[PDB]
Amino acid sequence: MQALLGARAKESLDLRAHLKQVKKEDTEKENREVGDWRKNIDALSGMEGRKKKFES
Amino acid sequence: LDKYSEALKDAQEKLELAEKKATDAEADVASLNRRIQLVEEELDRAQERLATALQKL
Repeated sequence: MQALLGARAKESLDLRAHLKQVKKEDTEKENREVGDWRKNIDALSGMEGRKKKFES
Repeated sequence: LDKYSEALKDAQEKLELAEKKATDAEADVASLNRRIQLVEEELDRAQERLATALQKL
């Protein structure tokens, strides 16, 4: 009896997991190449005197 | 007079340099406080977002 319902469930999960894998493949393939920068501030610390430019 | 004037140009130059050191050190007290608050804010936010992530967990 249950062959048709089994096949229907199988095809449903197959298509869903298919779309899912189409996503997760290139998801995991590139998941560290997507980093960012540090954004540090100088805080005017590395100068031991007056600047050479006109602003100081 | 030359000795006081010179002692002064030197106390005054050392002062401009000490004041500069203070200005720059202060520029950095402030740049550090900005970074500290930016990082403390990112930390508090990381912790707010953590508490949220944990709540969402």
